[PDB]
Amino acid sequence: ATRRYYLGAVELSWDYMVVYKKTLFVEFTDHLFRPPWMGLLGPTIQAEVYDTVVITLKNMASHPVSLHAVGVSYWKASEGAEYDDQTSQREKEDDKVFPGGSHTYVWQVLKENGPMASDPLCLTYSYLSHVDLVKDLNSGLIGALLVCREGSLAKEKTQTLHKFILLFAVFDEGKSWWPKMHTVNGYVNRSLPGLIGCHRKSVYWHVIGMGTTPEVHSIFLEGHTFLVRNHRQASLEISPITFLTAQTLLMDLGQFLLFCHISSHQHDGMEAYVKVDSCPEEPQAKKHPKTWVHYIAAEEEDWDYAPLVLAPDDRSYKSQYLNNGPQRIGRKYKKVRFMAYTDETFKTREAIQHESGILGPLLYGEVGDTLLIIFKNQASRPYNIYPHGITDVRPLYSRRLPKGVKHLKDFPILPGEIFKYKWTVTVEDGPTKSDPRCLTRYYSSFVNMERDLASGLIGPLLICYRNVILFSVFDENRSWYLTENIQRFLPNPAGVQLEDPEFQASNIMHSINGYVFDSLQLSVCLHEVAYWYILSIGAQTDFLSVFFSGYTFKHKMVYEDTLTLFPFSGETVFMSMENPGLWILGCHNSDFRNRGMTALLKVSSCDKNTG
Amino acid sequence: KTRHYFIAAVERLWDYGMSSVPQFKKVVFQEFTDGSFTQPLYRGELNEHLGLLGPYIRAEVEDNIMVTFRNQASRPYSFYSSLISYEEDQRQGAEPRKNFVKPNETKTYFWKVQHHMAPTKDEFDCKAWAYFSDVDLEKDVHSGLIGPLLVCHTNTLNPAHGRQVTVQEFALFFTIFDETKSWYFTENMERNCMEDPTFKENYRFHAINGYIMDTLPGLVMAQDQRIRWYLLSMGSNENIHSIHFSGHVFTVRKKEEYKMALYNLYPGVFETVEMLPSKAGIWRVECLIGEHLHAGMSTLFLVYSNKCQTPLGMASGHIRDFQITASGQYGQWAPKLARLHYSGSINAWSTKEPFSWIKVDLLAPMIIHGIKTQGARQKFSSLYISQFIIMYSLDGKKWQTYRGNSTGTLMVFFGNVDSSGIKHNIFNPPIIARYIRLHPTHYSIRSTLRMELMGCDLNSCSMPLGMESKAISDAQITASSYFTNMFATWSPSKARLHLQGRSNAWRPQVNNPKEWLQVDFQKTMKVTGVTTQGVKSLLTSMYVKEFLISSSQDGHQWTLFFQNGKVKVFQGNQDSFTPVVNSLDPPLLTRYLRIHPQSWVHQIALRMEVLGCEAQDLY
Ligand SMILES: *[C@@H]1O[C@H](CO)[C@@H](O[C@@H]2O[C@H](CO)[C@@H](O[C@@H]3O[C@H](CO[C@H]4O[C@H](CO[C@H]5O[C@H](CO)[C@@H](O)[C@H](O)[C@@H]5O)[C@@H](O)[C@H](O)[C@@H]4O)[C@@H](O)[C@H](O[C@@H]4O[C@H](CO)[C@@H](O)[C@H](O)[C@@H]4O[C@H]4O[C@H](CO)[C@@H](O)[C@H](O)[C@@H]4O)[C@@H]3O)[C@H](O)[C@H]2NC(C)=O)[C@H](O)[C@H]1NC(C)=O
Ligand SMILES: *[C@@H]1O[C@H](CO)[C@@H](O[C@@H]2O[C@H](CO)[C@@H](O[C@@H]3O[C@H](CO[C@H]4O[C@H](CO)[C@@H](O)[C@H](O)[C@@H]4O)[C@@H](O)[C@H](O)[C@@H]3O)[C@H](O)[C@H]2NC(C)=O)[C@H](O)[C@H]1NC(C)=O
Ligand SMILES: *[C@@H]1O[C@H](CO)[C@@H](O[C@@H]2O[C@H](CO)[C@@H](O)[C@H](O)[C@H]2NC(C)=O)[C@H](O)[C@H]1NC(C)=O
Ligand SMILES: [Ca+2]
Ligand SMILES: [Ca+2]
Ligand SMILES: [Ca+2]
Ligand SMILES: [Cu+2]
Ligand SMILES: [Cu+2]
Repeated sequence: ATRRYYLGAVELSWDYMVVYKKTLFVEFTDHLFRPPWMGLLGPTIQAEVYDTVVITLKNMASHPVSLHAVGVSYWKASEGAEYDDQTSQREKEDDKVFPGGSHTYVWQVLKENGPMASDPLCLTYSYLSHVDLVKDLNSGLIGALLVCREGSLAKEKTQTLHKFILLFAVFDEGKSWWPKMHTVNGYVNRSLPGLIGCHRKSVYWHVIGMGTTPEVHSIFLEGHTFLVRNHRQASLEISPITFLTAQTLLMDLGQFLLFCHISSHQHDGMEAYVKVDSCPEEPQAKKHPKTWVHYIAAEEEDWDYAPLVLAPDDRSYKSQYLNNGPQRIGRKYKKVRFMAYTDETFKTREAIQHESGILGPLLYGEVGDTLLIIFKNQASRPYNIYPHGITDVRPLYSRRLPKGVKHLKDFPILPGEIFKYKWTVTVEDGPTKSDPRCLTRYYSSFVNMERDLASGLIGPLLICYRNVILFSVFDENRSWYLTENIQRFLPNPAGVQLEDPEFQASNIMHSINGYVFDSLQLSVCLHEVAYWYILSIGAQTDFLSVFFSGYTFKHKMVYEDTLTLFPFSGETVFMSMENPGLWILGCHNSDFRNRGMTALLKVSSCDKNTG
Repeated sequence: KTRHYFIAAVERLWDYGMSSVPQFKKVVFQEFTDGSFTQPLYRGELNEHLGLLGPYIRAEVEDNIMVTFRNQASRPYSFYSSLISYEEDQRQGAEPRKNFVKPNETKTYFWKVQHHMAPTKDEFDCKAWAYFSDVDLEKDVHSGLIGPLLVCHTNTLNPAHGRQVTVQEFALFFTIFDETKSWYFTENMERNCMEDPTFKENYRFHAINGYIMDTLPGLVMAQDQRIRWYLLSMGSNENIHSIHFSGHVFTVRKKEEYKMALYNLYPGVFETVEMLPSKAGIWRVECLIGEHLHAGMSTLFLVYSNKCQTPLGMASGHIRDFQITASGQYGQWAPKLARLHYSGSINAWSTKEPFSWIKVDLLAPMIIHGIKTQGARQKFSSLYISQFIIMYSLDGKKWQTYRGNSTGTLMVFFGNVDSSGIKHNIFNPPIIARYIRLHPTHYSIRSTLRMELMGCDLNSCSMPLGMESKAISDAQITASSYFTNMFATWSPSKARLHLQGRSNAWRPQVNNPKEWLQVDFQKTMKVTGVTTQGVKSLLTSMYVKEFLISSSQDGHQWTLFFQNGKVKVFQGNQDSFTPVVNSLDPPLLTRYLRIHPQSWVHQIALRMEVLGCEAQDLY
């Protein structure tokens, strides 16, 4: 036999080392009576191209569980599907197996089934059961299947074992059989072992998304940048059901954490720890960087998302947002932004452009360049200044930490003070050969991670080998200056609806770069090529962002994508855009009420000014 | 250079079923000569697959899309895409100045299909942008329309004739259909008998090109022929639809060549992929989101083999006489007469001058690559059919005028121009119906025909293996016992259909109710059926009338066929001369096969072929 496997279907219980019972995939030598990190997964089966496998699943279950293949070739024998395929019996036989029934599957690694060679060695697919998908998969009906370039496994003895299978799974335990789950390979709260890798050696992630509902995730690794498409991802955006082969460089040592970052997801699970140790050893001018300087500060001011036509009362869609009424505080709220401030210590650099609203100073990083954020918290509550994207961030003058605390972002939060920061850029942090240059980044105030941001503190960091559009949602309600806002604009002095649906979301504006329904207009002259660094923040759910003008517009991430871009939220990527378009531009929040509630903006087609 | 399309928004009714019937009034896109209404709004055959989708507006790099547009519904709409581009302007404005079209109003959009609207050196001979109606980005779109635009590089899509053709194109578009947020009372109020929980899920279709559950139609595939797929996806945030091509994988380009077996449509994204279905048959393509599947969003592409072709036996036995039907024929030249059947006076069907229809019940739905037409002489005067169209259906409810390739309203076929014409007309792309009708258009002083349509079965099976074609070894064939005498040697090896020679048949040494003839296929095989025969040798005629079939995957163990419980008696061949054929309804599949005569006339004797298709070796 080229290669063969024996699967079971055994019903075992599960504690996510809460107790739950599940009917999952099992393997043996040939009937009878693993490695922990794998945990839940039905065993990862893998074949070189040309060589072809056979399972013989035994349904040692209550459930009649079938075996679908998602990425090889069959004959209506291999697939586990019953559908009106007019093939009849013996050929639907394994196209869904019976309880107690031990029936046999065949499949092939066709020369065409194989990776492209622009592709990574071993393309991650998986398997499952095509017999009530929701009633199935939940309870453990998912394994990992991988096909690889021909002279393939032979290398594995030579090759890296750094082949870890990451199963990101939202098991709605309460199907096939009370509330949900969010596991990573079948663990919840930072549970689970394995996940060790070598120090200067890199690790590869065989990633599997798992849904059974429109459920979405965005999963990072504590201070670590992902490589997937050969474009640095930094995010591992992960759709309802995806297959992804990613890699991680693994510089430095110790315990860092991968984890789903969203809203309620962490309160459900989806975070787990990845150790790196040191490993056993076995040998058988015209150029260069300069460093950036930024005298910057967090000062406070009121923000007005205005002004255009005010359409009162009956405009119970429009006005409700930005009209001062008996229980509403439109347009203007008190915020805190970053300013590069003009008149103060370590002089300055300050002039504002209307075109980026709240958005902070733009901070530019060329690989190997350093940054010098001489930051001061100019106003009120103590706030922090940390850049998502770079890595070597320690106060200049010392690798020491304020004695008191861990990772500066965590704490020393400077309430009336001034702190001097250094953002050294490595090539690691920077764009690859493949990704377009100047990948988009942002920086916030990690006084926690979210709470302040909403208040109004945010700006754009470019990393490179400058029109910026940040979509964002400003909650206002979680904003620090709510007390100061309620008691400045609302008609009754203090006493009023403590909280309510009516006003809650009536004080969550949909930004457009912290600008509202129509703003900006923007100043681009025809035929000027731009680079459009755009990003979502604020509240989450995917994004759908597009340009809709006198040329609608099309842009290129590599191959040109159209009336579409999709920032994952709390996330960002950037865009080249030839401008031979034309004037007046719907600029897309694009999605749902998101569209009705806050999107618009515009574009131009001026010409004839030169320098 | 340049291309124009004549396109318009219609309001029409949408249904599914095949399981109270839900009838919905959504608004879609159609294309016609420019005659506004009564004529001409026609498209069909291969393009079924779009369904709700507006038609393929295909252009090249460089050239122009001109797109005339006519709204015919209550609330004004607009043809817009990403590329509705150059609008140079002159103190007149641009974007809101041609924004929308009122009902009955009529506008033409026309732009230069720039490079920035194109496929790159990074491959795929075509891209796949999308057209919507703006005005309401969500409302109208949900209710009514969506269109697939595709631009390709230079000498790419065929002159005058259609578009592309090197390769087959398909735009499967995936979405959730909420309704209610789309169209109002005329939609909402109909079937009245109440806002979100109660039946809200019921209005929501999860539908490929607007066909919930397995309803989607047009998936003529064709084994081993590059197929480009267009996956443009749309709707709200729920639809991240993770489409999967059942046990097929495809490639995509985007600065490189990536292989993958499912790709996710972020609403708005579209995309293009190429794959070649190595194995033919029916297969699924679905979003693999569990919830989203059992709510619909699954369809079957129904790929055929090219090397499948065979007569369905209008000449031979398999076709029985009851199968046919006619307008009613003047003269006794009744149908039941078609192809090569020259007997005495009567050899064909033949009506008088008024327009007619010879329809054929295939008794099952089936694929058909082409028909062979006939005419006959009587009284010197030459009788034939000169020109005709084919109609086809599955249930006898639906009917369809077949177009295939032919530019315009349909393809008319060219019949014979004489008695004994033999015109193999060809149906690529091919028909799928159980029911083929035939309407004549031209004739010579009368209408009249013999015919024998040729196709292959819905699966790509039903084909002869070795035996007659001699491809199976007379080393491979064995039998229980045989009649060997000096000279004459009725060897098992001679059991091959339509073979003429010394000792041209099989014969068991002397007769037994239970004997056997066997065939060492070698490979493990599927068997559609068996064509059976009989031989006359020197004025004595002999044939096998009743028979029983064994099969084994086991050299020494055998399992008799059993039908409807009981083991079954096979009826065929009342004569030596002719061969007749047995269906084998649930097809036994084995490496080795055996056959036992029961009622054998005069003497036992057999020639035969087997029918079938290859299944995996070593299992
Ligand atoms: C109605 O519409 C349909 C489609 O919507 C059209 O029918 C299609 O017709 C086209 C063109 O007539 C058909 O394509 C023909 O195919 C044959 C043989 O098939 C080829 O592919 C087979 C599989 O191999 C694949 O992989 C190969 C690489 O390993 C690759 O080359 C190949 O393309 C395949 O992808 C295999 O049998 C062979 O490999 C074979 O090539 C082909 O011979 C036809 O002719 C070629 O034409 C090009 C361009 O001129 C030449 O460069 C080639 O050398 C071939 O030359 C042929 O024509 C010349 C004369 O010009 C002749 O001298 C020579 O002998 C060859 O015959 C052609 O490409 C397609 O399969 C049909 N599809 C369908 C669905 O019906 C029609 O427009 C129309 N048809 C009707 C009947 O009404
Ligand atoms: C994994 O870690 C999770 C957190 O990191 C754990 O979740 C929490 O722990 C349990 C299980 O959910 C809860 O225990 C009680 O829950 C109530 C109510 O929970 C919240 O939601 C209700 C909804 O109305 C709301 O009314 C409450 O105010 C809560 O916001 C709590 O009030 C009790 O204090 C009590 O803890 C926790 O609630 C829940 N977290 C929160 C924020 O409540 C989870 O148990 C871990 N699971 C495993 C398997 O390890
Ligand atoms: C455009 O659409 C309406 C249909 O609502 C048109 O009404 C029809 O006009 C054509 C003229 O060719 C006639 O065939 C029909 O008799 C009309 N239908 C009716 C009256 O129900 C009308 O021409 C246009 N509408 C408006 C408002 O001008
Ligand atoms: Ca099977
Ligand atoms: Ca099947
Ligand atoms: Ca914060
Ligand atoms: Cu999550
Ligand atoms: Cu889906």
